[PDB]
Amino acid sequence: KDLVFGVAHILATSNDTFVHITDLTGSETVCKVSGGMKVKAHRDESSPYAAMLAAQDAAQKAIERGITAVHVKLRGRGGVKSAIPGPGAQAALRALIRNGLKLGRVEDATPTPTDRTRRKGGRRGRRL
Amino acid sequence: ARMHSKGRGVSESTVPYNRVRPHWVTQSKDEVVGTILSLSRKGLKPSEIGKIMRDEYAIGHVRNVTGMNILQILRAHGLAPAIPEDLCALLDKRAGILSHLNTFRNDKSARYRLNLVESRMYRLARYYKRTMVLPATWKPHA
Amino acid sequence: SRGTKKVGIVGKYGVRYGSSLRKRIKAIEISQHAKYECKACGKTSVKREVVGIWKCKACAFTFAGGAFAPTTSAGAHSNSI
Amino acid sequence: KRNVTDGLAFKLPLAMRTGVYKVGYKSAIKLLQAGRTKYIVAAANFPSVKRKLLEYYAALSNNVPVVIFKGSNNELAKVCDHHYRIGVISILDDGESGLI
Amino acid sequence: KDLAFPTAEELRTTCKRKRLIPQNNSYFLYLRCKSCDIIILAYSHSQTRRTCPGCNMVMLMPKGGKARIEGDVKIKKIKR
Amino acid sequence: PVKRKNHGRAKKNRGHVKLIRCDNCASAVPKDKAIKRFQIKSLIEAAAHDDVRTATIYEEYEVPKFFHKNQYCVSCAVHLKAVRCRSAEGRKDRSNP
Amino acid sequence: PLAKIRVDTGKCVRRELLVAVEGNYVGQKVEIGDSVPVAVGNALKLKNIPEGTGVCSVERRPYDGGKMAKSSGAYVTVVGHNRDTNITTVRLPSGEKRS
Amino acid sequence: SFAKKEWFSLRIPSGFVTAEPGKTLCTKQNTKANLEKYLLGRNFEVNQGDLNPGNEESAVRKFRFIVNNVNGRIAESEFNGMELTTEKKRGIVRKWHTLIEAFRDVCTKDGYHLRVFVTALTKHRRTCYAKTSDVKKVRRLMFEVIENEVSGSELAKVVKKLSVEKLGKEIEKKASVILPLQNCYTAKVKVVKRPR
RNA sequence: GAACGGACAACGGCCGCGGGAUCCGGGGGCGAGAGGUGAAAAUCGGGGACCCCGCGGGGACGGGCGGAAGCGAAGGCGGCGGCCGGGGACGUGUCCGUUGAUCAAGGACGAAGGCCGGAGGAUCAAAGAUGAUUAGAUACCGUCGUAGUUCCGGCAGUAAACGAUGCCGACGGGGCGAGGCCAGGGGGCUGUGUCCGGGAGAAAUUGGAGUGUUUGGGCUCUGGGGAUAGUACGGUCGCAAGACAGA
Ligand SMILES: [Mg+2]
Ligand SMILES: [Mg+2]
Ligand SMILES: [Mg+2]
Ligand SMILES: [Mg+2]
Ligand SMILES: [Mg+2]
Ligand SMILES: [Mg+2]
Ligand SMILES: [Mg+2]
Ligand SMILES: [Mg+2]
Ligand SMILES: [Mg+2]
Ligand SMILES: [Zn+2]
Ligand SMILES: [Zn+2]
Ligand SMILES: [Zn+2]
Repeated sequence: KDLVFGVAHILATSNDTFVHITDLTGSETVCKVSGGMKVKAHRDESSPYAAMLAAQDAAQKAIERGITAVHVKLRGRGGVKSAIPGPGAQAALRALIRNGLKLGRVEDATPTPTDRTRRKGGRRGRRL
Repeated sequence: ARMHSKGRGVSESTVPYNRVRPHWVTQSKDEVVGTILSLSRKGLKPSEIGKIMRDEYAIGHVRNVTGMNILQILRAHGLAPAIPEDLCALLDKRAGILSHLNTFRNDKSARYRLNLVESRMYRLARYYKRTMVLPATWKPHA
Repeated sequence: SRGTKKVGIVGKYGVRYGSSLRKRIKAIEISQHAKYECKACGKTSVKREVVGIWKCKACAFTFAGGAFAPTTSAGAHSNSI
Repeated sequence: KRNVTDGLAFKLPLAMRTGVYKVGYKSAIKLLQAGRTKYIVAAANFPSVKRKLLEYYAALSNNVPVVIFKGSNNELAKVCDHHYRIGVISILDDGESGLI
Repeated sequence: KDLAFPTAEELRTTCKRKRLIPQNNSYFLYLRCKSCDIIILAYSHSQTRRTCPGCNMVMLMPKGGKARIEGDVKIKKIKR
Repeated sequence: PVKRKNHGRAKKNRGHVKLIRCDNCASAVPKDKAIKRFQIKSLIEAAAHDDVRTATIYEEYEVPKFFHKNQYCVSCAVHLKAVRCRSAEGRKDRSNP
Repeated sequence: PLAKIRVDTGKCVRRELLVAVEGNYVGQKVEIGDSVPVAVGNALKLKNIPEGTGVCSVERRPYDGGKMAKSSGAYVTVVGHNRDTNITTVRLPSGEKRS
Repeated sequence: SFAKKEWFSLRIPSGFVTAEPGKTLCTKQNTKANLEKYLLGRNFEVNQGDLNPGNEESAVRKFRFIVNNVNGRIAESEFNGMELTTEKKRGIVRKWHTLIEAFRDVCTKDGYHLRVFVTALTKHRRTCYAKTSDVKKVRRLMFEVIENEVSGSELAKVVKKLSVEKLGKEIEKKASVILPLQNCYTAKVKVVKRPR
């Protein structure tokens, strides 16, 4: 258990899923691969398939760059927008540990407000 | 209900059925009257006189031990106040609110309660002017 | 014998300068010409002498204040500290 | 708020209603020079050099209490004496209050 | 059940004004301090502190309803 | 006619309840009228829990919970099926299962 | 307006002149020094002036005599102190943040 | 593109079991002053279960550490803050219970200005609400227990008190005469001013 | 009506402290996208975006707790501490003794939007501008953006300002609740919901919408088939928008 730790910031919004790996500080980023790097359609960036492939390439570059273990900070968009981690949240975490990154201390770190500013959409809402 | 609210509270003291002369009080009827006149010139109001008669000397009503009310005692000895206690309590409440609005003029809640205590003040003054307790040209000090 | 119903002190300006300009200067001409309470003697005898200088005519207490009021909001805040 | 208090806003009118007092600064130094005054309340609005002479003469004469009122001449007229504003009150005797 | 004759059970339950005759829940009493020989007298639902004058201790303090009695005090109701 | 005895919201002895924004529609619904479903589930889904046992540094690692208060306006709450279609006599049910 | 300030020592009488501060009055004791109290009317160096207090007649260079916020109603808000490098950032009446 | 980066370990004061929690990295520099430019502002947060690897029920806090000094591939890193984990700060609040929060600005024995945020929940003595006068009563009790415990101490013992949660248990003992509290935790500690 | 007592209180005004989020500036890392959508485009990206970490600035806002829970006359009120002020309920051998109820006129308050002067401007966003959708699309969707949203002084005086239910008062079934005070004897007052009955009702329903042809408690207001029309004229108010009133 001589492994070196990094932080896996996994943003999973409704449109994309960033798999970002940095050091324990967070200031120096080892590898970040988003889901839109892995599919050519704009609608499939937030997919669990693209989140898997983004986690596969992120875990591969993290192991070759001397990051064996990882800490996960799951994230949604947060703030005034949706605090729920998106569709490719779990698939980015599943493919990450299934490719040789031994995880520890996974956390939900979304920007929750103590009563935010005004949200987009208007009073009547996003009428669809 | 209340005059200026919607509460229908009923918390009121109930007088006993029979006026009982207090055997536990040791002091004479003239000793009670002299104490009441002393407490009035000491500065206490007639409600505070009957409270301190009840709590400290255990004279539950002075009507029990004297047969006169506290205002009847003060009117007998000429110590009846110029403005009655009911009106002077509204006047000090009005003046206390009005001094707060001198430095806190945005308090629209207090100007609401100012017009409410003044309406009770003018209602009470109209009654006191009617029964000759108060002069007909009486005005609250502005 | 009020004389005017709405304009009051800016009835001196007549019909000139526009209603909104007369309405705007009314609050200031009430302010710059009024007597104020002296905070050194207690009397309502503070009158403006020139823009920025307010003097009590009873006890000669003169102080530097606002243009058309003895106190401004910025001037009050620095003194309340 | 409770309707009545026992502070200086209560005791000082009670001393003037029941007691001997004098209003004014000339009367204040006539009594301090005669040793007749037992209690002095001045407004904060009172002139400081006239206020300092009262505090000096009171510290001469049996440590008479001088109390600076939290207010002005016009707020000392907010008690029993109300024809005019009050700079300073010399209390000769307080008949019912606990001022002294 | 008769309305003109209310049983003593139901009268203490109902409100004091809503009884057939308005009956007080309050009384007067005597407070007995132990260091002290005199017996200071006070109201049941008192609104003032009562202290024995010599050997000064506080006997009862006012509360919302009945005044709560402080310390070691023997109390005796006063009714007659 | 009057469809619900509470008129849909839980407001009694108030004049005003502050609006909140829908988590799905961003509509302005009052906090009283809004359908609120507090979901507390694990961060890692239950399918992947065997895969996190092989990968934890820690013996006896407890997977953390995810806490979120879904607040839905009335239009999207029937569309997200957070509120179920009930009968007229079934409307007066209040207990959750 | 202007404030004529008369300073009396043992040696001489100095007659100083300052732009009048709102709240100046005739007979006011003013203190002009480095670390005097921060009452209204005093003049002192900005390091001893707490942050967020509106000052006026601010010097632009040290011992200049006061340049900024000199006309009517103007004040300068002391925003912060760089206690290393001895620099105060201030907010001018134009909204300009000035070191 | 990555071999120019060299690793640095991180070093805490001795308060915890682990002296070196992890490794940061940075590109190779010619000077030591440019290395201080890149490193000495950095900061990291470590869970208390990583700082005391045996205990797992004390894995609810995470301690924030800013580096202050580098001496030869070792980053000295002092205390920068404590915060409850998001799984914990959302777990301690239940419905049908009065949540009581308080904060206090306070300096230690050393000149470390801290802001200590504490929370508590009223427990079953059906809806276990407290009167807001009682909430004010425990909050005054919360202000005094923060100020006696951290201003009487220096910071190196205060971060020991945050680790053992003495600051939480002292609220549950003191406020128990008024309110049956539960989950009395210090939610967050920030450093806002340092002595230098 | 007044007093007093211990309580209770998102009641108000002000002062101070604080919270994180959105946005922006700036630094460091990374290296190709990001954004956004039903799908895309517009847009920003090797001049390094997005994302990650720190710092800074600024305005706005109090999440979770937070509920058929509290308060206020209504509008409304939710971080914390303090000041000033207010409030109802309860408790009481405290005072006064009919001082009361309801209202033309009159006065005060009154969400949002709006208006005036001043300050400020982060988000959002009428108007406007675009990118799409569409048969068309002046809209719904995306992006941007001014007024505005914010504060201070005033105007305005309207809302589905709703409980679509005037105020005061007497009487009237049980059950369950999570209010406050009191008492200590599945208790009393006073709020507050709920459920089942009674009665009522055209019915939905309803503790008043009950005690109404077995019709009478007081007081105020309103309605009189639909449309014309809350329109016109006259009036009053308002800077205006318009409001009140009203065929
Ligand atoms: Mg009335
Ligand atoms: Mg009554
Ligand atoms: Mg409403
Ligand atoms: Mg950059
Ligand atoms: Mg408005
Ligand atoms: Mg507006
Ligand atoms: Mg404007
Ligand atoms: Mg926009
Ligand atoms: Mg017309
Ligand atoms: Zn004067
Ligand atoms: Zn004794
Ligand atoms: Zn919705």
